[PDB]
Amino acid sequence: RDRADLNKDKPVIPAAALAGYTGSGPIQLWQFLLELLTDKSCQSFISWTGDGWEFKLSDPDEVARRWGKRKNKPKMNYEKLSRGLRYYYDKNIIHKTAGKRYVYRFVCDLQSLLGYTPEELHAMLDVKP
Amino acid sequence: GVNQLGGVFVNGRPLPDVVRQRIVELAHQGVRPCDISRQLRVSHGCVSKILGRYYETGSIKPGVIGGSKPKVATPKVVEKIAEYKRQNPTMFAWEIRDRLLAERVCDNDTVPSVSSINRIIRTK
DNA sequence: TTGCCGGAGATGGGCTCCAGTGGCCT
DNA sequence: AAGGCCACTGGAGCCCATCTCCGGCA
Repeated sequence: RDRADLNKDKPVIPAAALAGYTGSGPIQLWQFLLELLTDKSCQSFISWTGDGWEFKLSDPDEVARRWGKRKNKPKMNYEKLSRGLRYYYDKNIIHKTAGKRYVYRFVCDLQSLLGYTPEELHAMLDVKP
Repeated sequence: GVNQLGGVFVNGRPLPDVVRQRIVELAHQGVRPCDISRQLRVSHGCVSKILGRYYETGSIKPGVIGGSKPKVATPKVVEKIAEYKRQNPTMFAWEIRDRLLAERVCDNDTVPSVSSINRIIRTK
C-alpha cells in the first residue's frame, strides 16, 4: 500500500502510518485495533478469528490497558473500551458478533483501505484460524 | 473533512448558522439530541454545546474566535502614556519610553516598543 | 444478577482566527 | 519621527472522537 519503505519490519498496518494515509487523525480506536491485530507479538490478547475481518479480545483487560497507553488515558479499562466499540455500531465500522464475548468484526471495506484480503493478511500474520 | 456520522465539516470553523439554526429547531420540535446528531450528521458533543448555549443565551451565534489580550499595553501604562502626552503634547515616542523606564513603570522587558507606544497614542 | 446497549456532558487534539506587537521603511 | 506595512504569536473558540458516568433492558 506504499512505495517508499515508509518505515520497516514489525507490524503490518501501523496505525501511526495508516493515519497519514487513510484520511487523518490522532489515532482512532478502530485503527488501534487494526494495528494490534497486525502485530504477531500481540497475538495472545487479541487476534483474528480467521473468519473474514472478525477478531477476538483474548484479554480485553490487556487490550484496554494498551489502548489507555496509546491515548495517554490511564483511567481506561474494558468498560470504556467496550462502549467505545459500541459507539462504532451505527457508523458501520465495528459490529459485535452476537452470542460471544470479546469477539467483534470490522464491517467497513478494509480491503479497499488496506489493499489486502482477509486471508492475505491472515497468512502474513500466520493465522491459526 | 468528513466526520464519522458522515457529515461534512471544516476543522476549526463554526457550524454554519443555517445548521445551528436547524439544530435548535429540531430540538424545539421535540427531537432527541442523539437523533438530531445522528440525523443532521453532527457530533453529539457539538449538538450539545450549541443547544446548551441557546438555552442559556437565546442565541445560535458561536463565540468570538481569535484575537489576544494586551501584553505590554498594560492598563496603567496606557494611562501613563496619556499623562505624558497631556503634559507635553509633542514629546517623542522614544522619549515617552525613556520616561516609562526612568519612572520604573516598565522593565527592560515590559517597556512597550516605540511603534507600539505610537500605536497607543494613535489608538487612544 | 451479570451482560450488553446507548444517551449526553466533559475532555484535549488539531485547527482556524486575530488582536496585538514590534521591526522596517519612508 | 510618526504613520504605513506586516510577519509573527499565542491564546480563544470550534467540531470531532472519544472518555466517562450511568440508566435501561435482558
